[PDB]
Amino acid sequence: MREVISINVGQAGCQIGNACWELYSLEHGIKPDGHLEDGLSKPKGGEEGFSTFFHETGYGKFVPRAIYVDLEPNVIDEVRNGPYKDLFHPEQLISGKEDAANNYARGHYTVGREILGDVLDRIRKLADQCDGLQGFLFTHSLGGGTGSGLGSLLLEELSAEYGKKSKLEFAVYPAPQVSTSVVEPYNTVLTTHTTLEHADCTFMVDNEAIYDMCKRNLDIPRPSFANLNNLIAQVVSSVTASLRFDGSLNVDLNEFQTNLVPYPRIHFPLVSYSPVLSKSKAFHESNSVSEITNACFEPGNQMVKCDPRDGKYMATCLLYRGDVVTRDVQRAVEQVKNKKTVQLVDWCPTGFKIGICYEPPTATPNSQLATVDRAVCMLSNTTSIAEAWKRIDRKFDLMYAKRAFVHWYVGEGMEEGEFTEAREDLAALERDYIEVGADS
Amino acid sequence: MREIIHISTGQCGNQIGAAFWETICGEHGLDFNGTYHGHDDIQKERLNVYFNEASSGKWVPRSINVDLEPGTIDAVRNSAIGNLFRPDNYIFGQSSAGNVWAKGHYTEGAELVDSVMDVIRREAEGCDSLQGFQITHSLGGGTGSGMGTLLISKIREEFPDRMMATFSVLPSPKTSDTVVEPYNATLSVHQLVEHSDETFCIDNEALYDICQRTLKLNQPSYGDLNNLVSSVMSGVTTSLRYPGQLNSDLRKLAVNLVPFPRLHFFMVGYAPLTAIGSQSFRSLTVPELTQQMFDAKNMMAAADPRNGRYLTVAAFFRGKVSVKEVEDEMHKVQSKNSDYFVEWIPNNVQTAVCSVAPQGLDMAATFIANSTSIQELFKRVGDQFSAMFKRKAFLHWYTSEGMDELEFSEAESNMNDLVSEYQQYQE
Amino acid sequence: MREIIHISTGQCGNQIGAAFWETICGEHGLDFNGTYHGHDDIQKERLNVYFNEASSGKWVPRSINVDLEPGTIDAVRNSAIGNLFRPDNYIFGQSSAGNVWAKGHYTEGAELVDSVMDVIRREAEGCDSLQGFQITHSLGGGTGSGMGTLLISKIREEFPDRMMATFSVLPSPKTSDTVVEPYNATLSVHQLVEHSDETFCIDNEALYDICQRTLKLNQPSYGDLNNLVSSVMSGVTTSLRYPGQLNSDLRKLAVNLVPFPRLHFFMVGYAPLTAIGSQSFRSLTVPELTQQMFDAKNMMAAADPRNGRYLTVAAFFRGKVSVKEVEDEMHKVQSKNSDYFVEWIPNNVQTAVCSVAPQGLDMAATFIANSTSIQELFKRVGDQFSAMFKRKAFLHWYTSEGMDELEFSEAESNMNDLVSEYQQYQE
Repeated sequence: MREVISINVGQAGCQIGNACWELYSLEHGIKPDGHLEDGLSKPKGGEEGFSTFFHETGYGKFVPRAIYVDLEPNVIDEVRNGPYKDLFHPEQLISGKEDAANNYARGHYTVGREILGDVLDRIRKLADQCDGLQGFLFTHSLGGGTGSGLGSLLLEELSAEYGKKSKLEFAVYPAPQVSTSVVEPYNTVLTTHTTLEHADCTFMVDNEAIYDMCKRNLDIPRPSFANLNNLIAQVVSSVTASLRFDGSLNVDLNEFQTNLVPYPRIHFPLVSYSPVLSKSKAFHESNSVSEITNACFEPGNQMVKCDPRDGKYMATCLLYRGDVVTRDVQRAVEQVKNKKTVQLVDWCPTGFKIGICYEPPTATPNSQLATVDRAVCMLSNTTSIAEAWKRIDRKFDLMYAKRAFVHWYVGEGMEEGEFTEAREDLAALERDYIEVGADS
Repeated sequence: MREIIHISTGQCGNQIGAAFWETICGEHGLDFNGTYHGHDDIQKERLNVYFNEASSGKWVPRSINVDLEPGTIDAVRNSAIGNLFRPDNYIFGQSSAGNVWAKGHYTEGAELVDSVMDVIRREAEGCDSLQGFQITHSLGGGTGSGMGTLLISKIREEFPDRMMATFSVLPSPKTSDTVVEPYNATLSVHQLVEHSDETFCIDNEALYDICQRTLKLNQPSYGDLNNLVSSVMSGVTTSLRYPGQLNSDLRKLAVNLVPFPRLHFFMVGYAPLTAIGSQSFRSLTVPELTQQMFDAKNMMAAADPRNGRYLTVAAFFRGKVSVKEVEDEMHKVQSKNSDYFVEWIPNNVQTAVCSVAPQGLDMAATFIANSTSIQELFKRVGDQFSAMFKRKAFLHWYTSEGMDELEFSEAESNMNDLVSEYQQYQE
Repeated sequence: MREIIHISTGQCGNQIGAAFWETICGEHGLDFNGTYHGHDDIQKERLNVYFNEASSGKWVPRSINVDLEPGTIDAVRNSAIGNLFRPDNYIFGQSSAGNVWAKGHYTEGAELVDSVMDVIRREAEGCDSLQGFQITHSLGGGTGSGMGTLLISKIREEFPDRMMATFSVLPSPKTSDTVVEPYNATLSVHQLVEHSDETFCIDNEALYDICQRTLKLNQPSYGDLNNLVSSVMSGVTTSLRYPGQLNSDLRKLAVNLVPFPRLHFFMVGYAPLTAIGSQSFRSLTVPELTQQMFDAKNMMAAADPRNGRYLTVAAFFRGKVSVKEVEDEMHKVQSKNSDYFVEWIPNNVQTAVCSVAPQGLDMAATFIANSTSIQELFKRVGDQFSAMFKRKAFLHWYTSEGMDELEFSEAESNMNDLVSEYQQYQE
């Protein structure tokens, strides 16, 4: 109950991982090659953590404990020819050599599970290497079939092997406006059932919203995927805020599923990060936490193309970094309640989890986010993505009228029954989304 | 799983393959005397796809060129870069296929093709990551249509898990070099549809039109047309051999672009279509390439796109491009061109990103799509048969070897079935 | 126990032995005037196998060449390197054996062979570590088949503990230089099977085929064929005269390759089979040599290997080679070629490693195996007898000296027994 293992699947997941370990090296003072250069704190390991994500080598080196699994060797080569070679163990970089699809056509079938044995053996050896195990971090793209298929397969495998560890999945969802490839909705929904049956906490991120805030908040005319990776890297690394730094009231990973999820039911909270400003707008804004919370409530900063204020209230967590005052945040949340926001349920009935962290918020030099003395990361399991899955499901109905793909899907061994079961599972999930707020 | 073996056959196929070879050796950089010019790493592991390491640091192609006339190889080894070709790659015989289908592969074309199959096998165990098979031939040509289909038959027989890529040149229904050119074309497509997974529609008259429109070419030369088609052929695989946001593979084309293996006909479009004298006056950007993509006079099918409708379209972009430009332009085209897209996908789009810039240019792309305009060409050819071939004039030259009217009736039924498939899927 | 005495007889045998001599003197290095050129030590103690130290630091061969025509030695002492041959080595008479078997050794061939046996004895006490006996002759030739078998008889009589190696050239069943060439061949093998421990199948037509396939030789010359067979002959003993992972000896061939002394017929294969103009385009590696080994057009039996099956195969590798490459390729061939191996060994393999590289090449090997394809040649020769010799035409030339039909019937029974042995051991 000490270490967290992170696995990235797909090119997008690998880029996100690269960005996030670059940050981790940045705040914790590890040079882009490690050992050291030099150690900083007190507390960064020792005392623990680290080790929480970086293995503490006996020689004094710091080694990230991650497994790069992919069937496209280009990403592994790009990782290995850069400064990342000194951070990842050679045996942890599982480079694939078979390319027949990208990738869900064969990824979620017999083609992938003769390699999964080696992956499970390696992760078991890594778990035996460390003392204890707390949870897993997942970073895969639901657009790319590699991420969907391989990540889902690992999900059922590691839910079977332990079944007692927290499962955090940062899945990149396809843009609801347009899809880069047609098969992405299949790659998402044919694994949504496995996610429902084999996940504990899933985080939804949309590239369209990140691009929107880059165009608007960052004033960037041509946003890049690297900027998105860096932004979601801060989002991930602020969660994950009190687990590596001292705080007055630290937040535990189990606490999330104790308070946000009181049922064997919906466990898919939203995330938001704020303030979001450029280096040129830092000379005019010194706002308090109330406006930061208001920015979090904005649809554009929710990483979902929907209105979070049109939904119904659900238990939420507020995490604070830097210089914050409890009276100020209590006043802010009381004002938010006074403004008659999303309809409060009668089961909590009003629960605002407040997290305070001493460390100042940090920003990436590769990104245009200005360093701020206080930041808010808000987690809420709001039912406002229900219309998002409804739009995806309408797309599903219209492209399932002809079924458009069942030729290959049946030819490899599947049949329309699985698609119908996924359809009715999604319908049941939407109905539960409506009912959980309709009961109150 | 990247290596590609380039098979060349036919009179036009040899020229197309040769021009593709010079375009490849110029785009990655390799002098003909065996001098390394890659810069720096990505141009070294990716040349294993087409070349194999010989002794003393020499790179030689893995490509079997076959033709019944041996005069083309003389204009290859002594001409521009073909000196890397090992002498064993020259499989040639005597003297011709007769420019017909009855003698192309039915009786005399099945003799040396056993040795061709043997050398394909030996290259197969000589290869480690065999990915796909590239063939360039002529639909109406006697040699290309003759043993090309039978080579496809063997490559399916020995490789049931490997897809096949065909780039036959479709003769125009208005130009008749010989009276039996459409006859050979249809006798070839009789088995092409039953043995191929995807194909491209190439018309020389469309190339002439685009040369006289944008290039303003004064001398009709097949070399420039070969250069254009070879640039397109390189562009469709730059995504595989150069990583981007979304790498694309031929199997990905089969999964996404192809609706089902029966329907695999594609029209090809290329951009930018600019000539000398206009390079200092245009801004080469993603939107301009897009209006050049959907322009009705830029594809080489060549048919009318705005009188029918598309079933699915794809974009294969190359060079330093931001993710926002391409998606924003795709929103624009889906908003303004929504009528001609099918109402069941409903977003006909497949995107691929390439890192390196095209040779001789800054930004470029290729266009692959499915429309209902190919059935018009099919019915034109069928009407040509129903008009000319009802007199049974010069038809004995094929029935002398044992041809029956059942095969021709079955081919007519096949083209009827293709039209019906093109109407399912209504125009 | 290394010294080898090379016996030469017959018209073709003299040329083969001479060419073997130039190949030997070039592979270890020795000029014809008596100049030391070994580098440095291993090339000095190993030349005692073929040469003996004369006065003033001179090395002379220990080889008895015998032939009834004295014109071949004139084209040896005055031609390329044969000047080291001591004058006593020239045992020649007058004038010919008649190109037949009745006069080869039955009546007139038994006169000077007593002196030959005496000089063999005197060389025997002149030798200290006599190991084996190499003989080169022609199966259908009058001289080689004539006194070759009788020399084998004496060498068995006087050396009951020394094995015998024979490399007779088997005439093809389709080429008939003379009407009685197969007749002499069978009259020789009548005692060859009863007096030899191992033999190699050599066919000149296979050499012509491999020359016209890979060498593209324009002039039919016996010198190049002699060079090839002499390189093979040197390669089969490089393992003995140069240490490796597993040194191989002729007795080791008898123990492992030979299933029993009755069956001792082997087909020979050599690699690499490359010519000038392809040296700068291939990678000479163990796997390529392996596909050249099991290739159906590379052995010189010459028969069809994939229509029958092997009983046991062997590999004799030369040059700087790692242990992993050869064993990995052997796993590959045993996995893909498992059907044609016998199901009772079950791993038909014998490996030998040589240190020094072959002359004129980098890496090379020899192929020795047992298959069921030699019984086809035997039945072809038997059918030729049963067709031509039932007329008793020109048959009196042999019965005039006291030949009986019992010997021919016994030879037919012997070839029937050989076929039955080749079917035990089913095809």
